Amino acid sequence: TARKSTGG
Amino acid sequence: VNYAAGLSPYADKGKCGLPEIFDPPEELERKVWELARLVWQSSSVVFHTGAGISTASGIPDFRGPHGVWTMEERGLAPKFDTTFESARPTQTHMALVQLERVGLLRFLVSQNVDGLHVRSGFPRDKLAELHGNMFVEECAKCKTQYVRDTVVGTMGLKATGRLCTVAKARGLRACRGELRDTILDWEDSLPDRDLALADEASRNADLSITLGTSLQIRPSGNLPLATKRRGGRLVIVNLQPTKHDRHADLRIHGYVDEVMTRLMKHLGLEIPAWDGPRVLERALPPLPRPPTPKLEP
Ligand SMILES: Nc1ncnc2c1ncn2[C@@H]1O[C@H](COP(=O)(O)OP(=O)(O)OC[C@H]2O[C@H](O)[C@H](O)[C@@H]2O)[C@@H](O)[C@H]1O
Ligand SMILES: Cc1cc(F)c(Br)cc1NS(=O)(=O)c1ccc(NS(=O)(=O)c2cc(Cl)cc(Cl)c2)cc1C(=O)O
Ligand SMILES: [Zn+2]
Repeated sequence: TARKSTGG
Repeated sequence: VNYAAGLSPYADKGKCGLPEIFDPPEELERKVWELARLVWQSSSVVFHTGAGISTASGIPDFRGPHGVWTMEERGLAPKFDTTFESARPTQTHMALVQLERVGLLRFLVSQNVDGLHVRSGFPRDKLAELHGNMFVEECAKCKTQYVRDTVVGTMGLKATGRLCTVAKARGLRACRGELRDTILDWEDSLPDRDLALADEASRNADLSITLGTSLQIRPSGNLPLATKRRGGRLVIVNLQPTKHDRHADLRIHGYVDEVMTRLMKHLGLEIPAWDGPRVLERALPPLPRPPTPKLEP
C-alpha cells in the first residue's frame, strides 16, 4: 500500500 | 494544517509559489496542433489531472502563486471564490467527458478531491480518484461507497457520523458499518483498487497527458512516467514548471481551458454544456470515432 507524500 | 479540519500539521508542502510561464501565442498554437496529432495518432491515451484544472471554477490550487499551501507558508489565509457544492465543471472537465465518449481517452487519473469529474458526468469506472472525493464516503465494514450531493463533512478518513444502509447478500438486514470520508491526509495509503487501475492504465498507455499538476506528490505524480518507461510519449500542460519537466516529449505553458478548447477544435469535437450534477457509474457505449481531423494551416 503506497502512501501519499513528496517522498524525500 | 487545517485546524478545525483535524489534518496532520506534519506534511511536507513541497515547492510553493514558483512563478508562472506563458508560451508566446505562436508557440502555443504550434504545440497544441502537435498535441492533437498525438491524441489522434495514439491508441491508448491517459489523462492525469491536478488542481490546475479547477482554478477557472474558482477553487484555488495548492502550490500556484495564490495556492492554499503557498499562502499558508507565507502566513496568509487562503482565498476561495466559490464553495465545493456550487463550483461548476470547466471546459477542461467537459472536454474530457467528450474525449471519453468518442474513444480518445482510455482512463482518467486525478489527484483532485473537488468532486468535479464525477459531477461533470465523467464515468466513474474510467476514473481513479487517488486522493479521495469530498462528496464520497465509504463504509469501513463492507467498502460500499456513497456518492452524495453535498460534501460529506470530514477529511482524513474520519467517521462522518452516518451508517451503512446496505441490506446484506444472505439475510438482507442493514450492514450498519461506520461511514468515513475518502479524503487522504498526508501519508495515508492510497486506495488499492483505484491505484492499481491507474497504474495499469498508465503502464499500457502510449500517451500520458498531465493537466494542471506540478507532479510533486507521489505515487500520483510518477504515474505519467511509467508511460515513458515503456515507449510512450508524455505531454505536460501546466503554467508553473513541474517536477518532471525534463522527461516531457512536449511541454505546454498555458491556461488549460485554452489548450483544451483549441485541442477540441483541431479534433472537430464540440465541448458539451453542463446540465448539473450527473453521477454516471458506467461508461455509456462508445460513440463512433470522429472523422479524420484536418492538418495545420
Ligand atoms: N488554468 C490553469 N492552466 C494551467 N495550469 C494551471 C492553471 N491553474 C493552475 N495551474 C497550475 O496547476 C498546478 C497545480 O499544482 P499543485 O497546486 O501543486 O496541486 P496538484 O494538483 O499538482 O496536486 C498536489 C496534491 O498535493 C496537495 O497536497 C493535494 O493533496 C493535491 O492532490 C500549478 O503548478 C499551477 O501552475
Ligand atoms: C456547505 C458546507 C457544509 C459543511 F458542513 C462544511 Br464543514 C462546509 C461547507 N462549505 S464547502 O464550500 O463545501 C467547504 C468544504 C471544505 C473546505 N475546506 S477547509 O478545510 O475548511 C479549508 C478551505 C480552504 Cl480554502 C483553506 C483551508 Cl486552510 C481550509 C472549505 C469549504 C468552504 O467553506 O469553502
Ligand atoms: Zn457496509
